[PDB]
Amino acid sequence: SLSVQGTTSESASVNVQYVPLTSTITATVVNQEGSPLAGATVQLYNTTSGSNT
Amino acid sequence: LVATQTTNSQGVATFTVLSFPGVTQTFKLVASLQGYAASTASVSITGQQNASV
Repeated sequence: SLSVQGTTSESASVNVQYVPLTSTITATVVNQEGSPLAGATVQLYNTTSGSNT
Repeated sequence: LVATQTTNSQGVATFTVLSFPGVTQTFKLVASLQGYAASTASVSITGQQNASV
């Protein structure tokens, strides 16, 4: 809300949004048979903390 | 087995092979030269396409 409290009162509800930044980090497995491998439990850890969060 | 060729000094083995009418033709290339480990690729010509591996 601009409550333009000037010489002119303009009250405008101006709706705005926000969302944080977010990133995709990617693991891949392959075999040289010519077939990508599968069946993995793949754990990405927030090791920015100093620890595997 | 419909062909067996050897890589020349351009390193090209050229196979003249038939096209089936609309049927996809998986061909296995077993390539070897003694003094180097045997290697395999299987590429499929979906009709007439020049499959270079």
